[PDB]
Amino acid sequence: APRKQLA
Amino acid sequence: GSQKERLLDELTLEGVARYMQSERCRRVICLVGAGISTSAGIPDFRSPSTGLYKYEAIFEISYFKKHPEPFFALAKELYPGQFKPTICHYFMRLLKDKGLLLRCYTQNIDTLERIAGLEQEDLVEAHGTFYTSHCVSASCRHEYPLSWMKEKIFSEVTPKCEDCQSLVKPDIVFFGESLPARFFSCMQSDFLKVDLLLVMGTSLQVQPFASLISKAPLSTPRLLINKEKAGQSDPFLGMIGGGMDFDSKKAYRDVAWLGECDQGCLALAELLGWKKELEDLVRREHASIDAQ
Ligand SMILES: NC(=O)c1ccc[n+]([C@@H]2O[C@H](COP(=O)([O-])OP(=O)(O)OC[C@H]3O[C@@H](n4cnc5c(N)ncnc54)[C@H](O)[C@@H]3O)[C@@H](O)[C@H]2O)c1
Ligand SMILES: *C(=O)CCCCCCCCCCCCC
Ligand SMILES: [Zn+2]
Repeated sequence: APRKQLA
Repeated sequence: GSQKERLLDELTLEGVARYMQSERCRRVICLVGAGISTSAGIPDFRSPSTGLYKYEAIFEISYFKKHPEPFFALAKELYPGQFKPTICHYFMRLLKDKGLLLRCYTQNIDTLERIAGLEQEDLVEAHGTFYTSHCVSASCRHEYPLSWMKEKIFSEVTPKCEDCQSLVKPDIVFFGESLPARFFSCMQSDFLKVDLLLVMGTSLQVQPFASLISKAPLSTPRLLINKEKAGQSDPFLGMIGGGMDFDSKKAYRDVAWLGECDQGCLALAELLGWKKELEDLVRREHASIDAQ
């Protein structure tokens, strides 16, 4: 369960 | 099963339309991003001409934490005069109405999917939404609808809760923040039983939402309607988990339609003998919005 982020 | 095996008679729009006609294809998931709202006059990010072009930090949470006035200004600027869903929203509606949509998972916060008549049940707004807004104060969390929030964002007053005067924030997920619990729950159940992944208007750069495509079963066809190929494994990161392969000799189930999603969906609709139904819905619902 990560948090919103760019990639 | 993790056996990779080819269900599309060929890797094209017609192959997918045939697949959709088949009995094997009962449950469809859409994944959508800003591409499907661009034509409703709402900019995306990665588009060269509009997006991240006076004020990336205006959606990181800590920057919003320190200084929230920049965000509320942007949202007055981008805040559309009228909310007409696109042809591609309405295509999703058709899927609902024919009982083909298991779920639409969406990165968009514009609420258009609801305006097109997707229901809360149909919808994982994985990045939240402007539809609802809450006080940030734990002891309050008073809820507000989009009319109250607009009056503030257009008045140019920073929205403050009427009961306790904390900052009243729209229920979006900022960068940094965690996605809703419902996203993971729906993800656990949905991806067991999906027959077709329909991917529209997303670069698939934003995690964890991007990784959804690898949660599909390996023999689930995946159609991408987009301006650019997206989701291919990067040559370098892969070096060190179920990415898009449209072109190689190992390609077996992924298909790319490159163009506007309105044309793409309009094409697909046509193969399925839905074009008249789509034309009528879009024309009928816009008219109704025009008469509101
Ligand atoms: N409408 C919105 O709600 C909105 C708008 C901007 C950004 N965002 C947020 O920013 C992030 C950006 O994610 P994203 O991948 O959706 O946007 P993005 O800008 O990162 O990528 C959009 C993709 O859609 C394509 N595209 C744009 N218009 C198109 C069209 N008409 N037809 C076909 N393809 C089109 C672009 O080429 C690109 O591949 C998300 O987390 C999202 O929540 C949301
Ligand atoms: C995660 O990606 C959240 C992105 C923040 C929202 C982007 C800006 C879109 C605002 C459009 C105008 C208002 C829509 C009701
Ligand atoms: Zn409050």
